[PDB]
Amino acid sequence: NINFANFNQDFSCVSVGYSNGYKIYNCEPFGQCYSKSDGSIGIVEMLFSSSLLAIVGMGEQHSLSPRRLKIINTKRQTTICELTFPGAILAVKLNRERLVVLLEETIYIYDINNMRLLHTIETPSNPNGLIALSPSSENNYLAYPSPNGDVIIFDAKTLQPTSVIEAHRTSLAAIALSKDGLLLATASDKGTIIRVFSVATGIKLYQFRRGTYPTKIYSLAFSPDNRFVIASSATETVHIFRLGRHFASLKVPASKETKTVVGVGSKIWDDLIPDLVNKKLVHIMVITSEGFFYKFGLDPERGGDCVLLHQQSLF
Repeated sequence: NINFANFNQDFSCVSVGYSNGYKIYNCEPFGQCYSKSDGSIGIVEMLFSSSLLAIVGMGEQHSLSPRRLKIINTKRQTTICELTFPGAILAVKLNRERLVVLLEETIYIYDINNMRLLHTIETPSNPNGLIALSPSSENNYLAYPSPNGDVIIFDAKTLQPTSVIEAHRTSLAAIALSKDGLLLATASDKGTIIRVFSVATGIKLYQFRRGTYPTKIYSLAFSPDNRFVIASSATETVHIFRLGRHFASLKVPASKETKTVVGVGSKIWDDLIPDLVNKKLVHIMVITSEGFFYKFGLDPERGGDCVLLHQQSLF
């Protein structure tokens, strides 16, 4: 049984948490590149393509717990550190300088090279575990909700609040940061409107109408060049909004209300698609809660309905 899946910071790998261990997958080309038998893994987060993994257990076990974080080395097959907490760990986020741990009403920031607690934030209840951490060390921003749908921008370098963005009038359902930390994508629990902000200034740059009827937005993601922001919801249609809407879309081949996380590759590929043609395509990958891995090809020039390139699975 599959418990957890997520991309790494540059969307070149996928870390998966199972009831009997955890695995690492490459995306291009897709294939298992690491596996480890263990207890039920509830969370397993990567640090790009390094051998550093952040691991939290699902359910109380002997050496695993939903209240405990283990930092390990896959190469040396060693545990580097272990942290305990007074509550369930909702989310763990990482960059090459900071490690962030999310609990329902508290946020813990660590210097990732010595694992020393740097700052602690008392927050309003964050049950959905919404948080985002910039993969950029040059602009190390931290984003979390603070109920309406306000977003606090916290400098993870200087350990200081920066700005307060009034994203939505209602509670946030989804949040994302660009690879450079410069852009912020948000979505409320209404899910009709997708907003894009500039972190440093607080200016709402774009605003895309997802649809007319409300829905649950699961996942927002930027392309690495910040050309596109994509969104997946309960309707299983994934929108691709061009930053410069209706540019493109695709249909996740799954039943309604199937939870997904989306991600965009960093390279453009010369794929051979149908009597045959080659097309320079942006790869958009979709992970479903049932463990399916769908790779769609996005034409970054004409857009339109993205073609399915490959179906892969985990468990």
